[PDB]
Amino acid sequence: RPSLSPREARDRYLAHRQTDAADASIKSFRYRLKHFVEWAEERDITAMRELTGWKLDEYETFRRGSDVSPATLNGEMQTLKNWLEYLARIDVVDEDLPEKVHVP
Repeated sequence: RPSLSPREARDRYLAHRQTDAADASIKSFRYRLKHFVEWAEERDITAMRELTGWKLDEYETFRRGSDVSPATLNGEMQTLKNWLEYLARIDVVDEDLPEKVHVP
């Protein structure tokens, strides 16, 4: 039923974690997800529920094509994974989506 755009979902998640995470962790989450929000918006993804295993794989490959180190990429995908778990809990995305996130 509920629907959130990438930006809305990103802001919601950061506020949600703004209770059990240090300021630096929130910033890290913000920096990591910033790449996803811009990518999703440019790819015309207007609602997080629109995400699929294919789109997630496209994103992973896109990031793998950047100048980021494997260690940095892993932490980025892990945050992406935790983000989707949160959204799945609040009915914003399909319950079987977070599992489709590949964390190298």
